[PDB]
Amino acid sequence: GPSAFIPVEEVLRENLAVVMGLHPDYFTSFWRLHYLLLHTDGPLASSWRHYIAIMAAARHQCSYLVGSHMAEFLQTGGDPEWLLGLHRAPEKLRKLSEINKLLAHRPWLITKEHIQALLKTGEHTWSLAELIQALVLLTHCHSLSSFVFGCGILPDMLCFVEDPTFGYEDFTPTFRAQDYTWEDHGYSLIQRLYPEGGQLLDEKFQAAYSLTYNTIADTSVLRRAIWNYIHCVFGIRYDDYDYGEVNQLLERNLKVYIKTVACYPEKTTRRMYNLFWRHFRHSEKVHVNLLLLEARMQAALLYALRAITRYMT
Amino acid sequence: RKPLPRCALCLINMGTPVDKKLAQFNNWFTWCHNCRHGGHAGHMLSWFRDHAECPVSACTCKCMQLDT
Amino acid sequence: VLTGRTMHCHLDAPANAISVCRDAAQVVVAGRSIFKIYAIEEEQFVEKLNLRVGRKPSLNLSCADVVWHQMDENLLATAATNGVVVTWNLGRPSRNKQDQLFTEHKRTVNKVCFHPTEAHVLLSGSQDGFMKCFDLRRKDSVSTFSGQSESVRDVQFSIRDYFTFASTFENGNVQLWDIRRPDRCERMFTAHNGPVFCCDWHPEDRGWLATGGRDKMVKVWDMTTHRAKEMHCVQTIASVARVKWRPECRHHLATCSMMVDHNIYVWDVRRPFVPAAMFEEHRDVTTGIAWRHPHDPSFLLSGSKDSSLCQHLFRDASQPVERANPEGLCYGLFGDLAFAAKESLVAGLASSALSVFEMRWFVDTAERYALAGRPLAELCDHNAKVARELGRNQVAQTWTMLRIIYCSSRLPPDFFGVLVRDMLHFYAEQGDVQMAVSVLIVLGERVRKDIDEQTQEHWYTSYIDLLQRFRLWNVSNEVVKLSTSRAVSCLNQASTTLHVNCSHCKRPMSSRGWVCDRCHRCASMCAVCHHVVKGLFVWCQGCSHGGHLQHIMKWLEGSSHCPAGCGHLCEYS
Amino acid sequence: FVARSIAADHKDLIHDVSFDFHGRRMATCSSDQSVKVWDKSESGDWHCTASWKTHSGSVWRVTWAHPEFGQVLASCSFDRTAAVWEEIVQSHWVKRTTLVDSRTSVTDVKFAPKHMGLMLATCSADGIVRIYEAPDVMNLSQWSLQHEISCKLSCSCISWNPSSSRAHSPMIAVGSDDSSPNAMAKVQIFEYNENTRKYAKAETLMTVTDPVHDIAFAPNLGRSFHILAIATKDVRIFTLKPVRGPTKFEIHIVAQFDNHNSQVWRVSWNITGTVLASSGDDGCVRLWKANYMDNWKCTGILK
Ligand SMILES: [Zn+2]
Ligand SMILES: [Zn+2]
Ligand SMILES: [Zn+2]
Ligand SMILES: [Zn+2]
Ligand SMILES: [Zn+2]
Ligand SMILES: [Zn+2]
Ligand SMILES: [Zn+2]
Repeated sequence: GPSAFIPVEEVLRENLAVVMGLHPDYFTSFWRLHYLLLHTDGPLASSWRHYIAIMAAARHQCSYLVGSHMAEFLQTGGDPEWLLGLHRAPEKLRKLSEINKLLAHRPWLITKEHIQALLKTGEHTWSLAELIQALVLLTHCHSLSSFVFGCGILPDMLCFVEDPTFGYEDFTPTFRAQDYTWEDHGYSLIQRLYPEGGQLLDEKFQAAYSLTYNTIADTSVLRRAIWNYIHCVFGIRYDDYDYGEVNQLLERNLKVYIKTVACYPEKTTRRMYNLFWRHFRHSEKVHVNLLLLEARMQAALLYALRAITRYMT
Repeated sequence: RKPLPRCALCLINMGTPVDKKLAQFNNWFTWCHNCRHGGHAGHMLSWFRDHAECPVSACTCKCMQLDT
Repeated sequence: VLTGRTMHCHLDAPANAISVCRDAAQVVVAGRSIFKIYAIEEEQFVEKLNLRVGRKPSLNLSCADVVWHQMDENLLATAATNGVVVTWNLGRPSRNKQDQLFTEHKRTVNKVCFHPTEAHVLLSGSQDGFMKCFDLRRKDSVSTFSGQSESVRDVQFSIRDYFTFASTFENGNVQLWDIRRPDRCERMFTAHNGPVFCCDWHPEDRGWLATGGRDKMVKVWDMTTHRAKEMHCVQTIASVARVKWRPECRHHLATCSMMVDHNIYVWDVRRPFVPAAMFEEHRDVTTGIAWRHPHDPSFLLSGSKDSSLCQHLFRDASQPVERANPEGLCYGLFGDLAFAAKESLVAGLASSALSVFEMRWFVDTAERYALAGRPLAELCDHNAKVARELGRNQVAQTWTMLRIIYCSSRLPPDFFGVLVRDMLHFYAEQGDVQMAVSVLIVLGERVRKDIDEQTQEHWYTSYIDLLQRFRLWNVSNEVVKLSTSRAVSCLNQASTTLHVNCSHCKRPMSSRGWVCDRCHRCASMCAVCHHVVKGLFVWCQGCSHGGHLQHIMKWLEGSSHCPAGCGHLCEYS
Repeated sequence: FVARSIAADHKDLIHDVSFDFHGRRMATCSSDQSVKVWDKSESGDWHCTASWKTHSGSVWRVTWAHPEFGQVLASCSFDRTAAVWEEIVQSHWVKRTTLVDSRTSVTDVKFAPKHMGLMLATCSADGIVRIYEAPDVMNLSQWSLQHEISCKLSCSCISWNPSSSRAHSPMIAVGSDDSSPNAMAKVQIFEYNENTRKYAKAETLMTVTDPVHDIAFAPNLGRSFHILAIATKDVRIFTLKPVRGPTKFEIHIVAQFDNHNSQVWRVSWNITGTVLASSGDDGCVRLWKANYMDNWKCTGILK
């Protein structure tokens, strides 16, 4: 079976790609996004994109994406010697590790000084079009690394990281929600710097935001709760939502599960998975463990685009 | 996606797209079976019409008359 | 007549919306953390009053849209971030002149409006696909509508009429309603391919509505007919936030961007490609564009996110059309001077005219010269005859003199070296390399050991570039082959050798053979004569078939099939 | 000389026309946000072949690249960008990249000489000029930014030096446009410094104070010095002799032509680089040639 957490009989009744097939629309949209990001020709080379995927998946210890990605990096003209470590890597990605830190652990310390040092003149410089692809790639790979452990899917690294004991801090200059929103501000900027990426991100975001929940005691309230709670975990505070419904609409088991998945995805266990909502069907636990990657990606993209916009103002 | 050979005359790399004529005859490969020197069909035809030596400098054999 | 210069006052907090009273003396400027009022003077505007004076920073002050009223200067109204349509009446002298507080909406309101004829009826529009109507008789509500769409923006209200009322949505449709009939939208028409961010009527022309959106377009619609008829369309740089019509004219707009661009543009609806005016006194995006006039032509107010507020004048605008390049020309290969200039420079100012005004010695001499194979005298005499037959006489004389100097009580041996070198320099300097290169090649070692290598390489490269420019490949390769410098006799030795394979065994063959080591089948057989091809071998790329160079040409002239036999048109006719 | 009027079928001012490497094709652009390509026919007639939209602002200078890299174009527009359009096989043109780095509108874009690879330079209105490079020749989508220079003044034109020798290091000329009454020079010369791998400051034309509107380097073909042209309110021709940090130059003035009685907009040289062309607000085209003694004189007036 693909997963040791979900029964094989359930999967048959309803290598990790087949798991996501139970949702048609999102499977299609994610596959389109993946195809454009990692396979189509663009500002960066294919080998560099695979290396970026490797470094963005070797952050949550996902020993599934740090695999095939290095297994297909070699078959694309890549340098076999590079896998010895980042110390062997060229002095062009060494500027990317510091921003790869917070894009997976602690997003809130990004600011103008970080992007500026990345866009600094010398013997190894990025352009806007060739770092906006990099940051979208990093966010996509972090989201996949979170989701794969979120379904516990069954199918060296420490020599690829700088200070690998960083981790995620609980939290407590908050981010005000409806001050810089995707549907108004960020979409224009990503589209201007990256036209097709903006449209594919848009389709993904609305496709994920149109899925139902069926079994409920009005399949929108729990959606809004599970959508805004993960956001306020990261620092974006929507003023309109009444936050009593957050605790009154999600069992503490659900809360501990979603925090364990989105913060320290290596910590989830079969007992951790099953300890919440045993009386349901696994697709219901999938449509919830599968929107968290989307919320994480939204928050990361919003923070990054707020960081980059200030650099031009 | 590594560069293809080039004509000894045009110095331009070869290639052919793999009513409107998609891929004319003049752009086909052609090479000496003793040299392995090659180029476009048209340029080689023109060169060997007025000359008789291998188009590449420092090459020696008389490419056309070998078979004619 | 209003009389003001170009001045910019300062604000301590960024603003998001401006409104202008009927007296054109005071302006409302407000945002998330500012709610002051400013008064316009003859010379400089000064602070007058602070409406945001509550003891604590409560959430029902962070406005997003503020509207004054045109017949009651004491009335004011605004929309708070989370739905609070709070109205303000300055008549009450109790400092914080608040009034009826409203909280009966669900999510973020976007814009508020007013009827330009009545002072009691109020409109509103929010993210719920709703439109909150009210009566200022303190009532309960009026006619809350169901938009059946996404977030509503730029509600606004009709100008000449009394009952018409439009509203634009986030997925890209505009509607039209009536107060007395709140059940169904009277008119339905899609407008954009994205969020419609703007809307405004035409003060002069009735029914001429103009909408803007994130499509980076601005479209003016004709509502006289029963359908949504387009009249114009303006392409811009970025998303369009506010569309404002200048008074007393019929064809000018004023649009501000939403991101990246910080500039106001005054577009002419007739001329949609180049802006008429342009303002560039800001540092961030300009959030609001408002007039100052009941009806005057040349006074514009503004407000941005840099905490600034400034008044504009048509005269001082940085006009770009008057300071652009109107012409362009370039030279051709032989001579093809192509000239382009405005229709007002050759004879009604937005068009150009294209015309082409219109070296044989170089081309004629290239293939008619002689460079090797015969002794010095034969080459010199032949080249002199070739020159004479064309018209250039001095070059023929130089040929003959060189033949006398070299092909000879005697002169010293190295007596003419300086003269020859100076000739080569003289001919090369004035831009004629066809002579210097040819003389260099012919004379060879007699003169090559006198000039430096860099100048020789320059001569050769420049001449070869000129030759290839004319598609004279034979002579260019001829110069390459006989080139007397190492750096030039290497251009055709780079990446010009193929690697040949057998299609039965799929293994390489040696460099001097025509048979297969494992296959033993002679893998060089023309598909026309079935004979061994030892020299030139053409090869179709879609068939992997080929043969003799001459045979295949004749076959392909005759028919369009692979001679070996396989359904395939090797040229697609 | 005769003229053949061609139906532009544009909706606004045509800005530039540029010719192909082999002289059989020519490309046009306009402030109507489009680019069209015309090819000559057997009977010497011109007809259109492609009429696709490129940018969303007024499209300025459009250039051709050497066909050794393929049939690849470039353009700049009011959108603060720059494109590397290419034609692929009916045939149509497809975009390859979009360099979006400048905060102000990009004015001019010019391809580099062949002998230094595939490069592209763009000047921005705020005063920054930047050189790009595409080391992977066969895919015109991996563009990189190599150098960035600050001109301390507005930039209006750019021109490469086509000297193919290895005794001349590459150099680039920058044409300013600011009209503020503060005197100061407009044209500046930047010279590669392969010892340190950076572009330096080589020379500055102090005798130029009026706004510069177009610039151009003369083709060399064998000349041992450098010839420059400037499109100011007059037409000037300069001569630069390198003496055997950057190299030291000698700047002389050869022509001070003022028979346009207008503002000169454009300048263009020949292939052999012995005759010059220029157009001004008067409306006709002049041709200038040397009378074999460093004494230029007019040799035609086309209108
Ligand atoms: Zn050979
Ligand atoms: Zn060829
Ligand atoms: Zn041969
Ligand atoms: Zn065989
Ligand atoms: Zn045969
Ligand atoms: Zn065949
Ligand atoms: Zn075939």
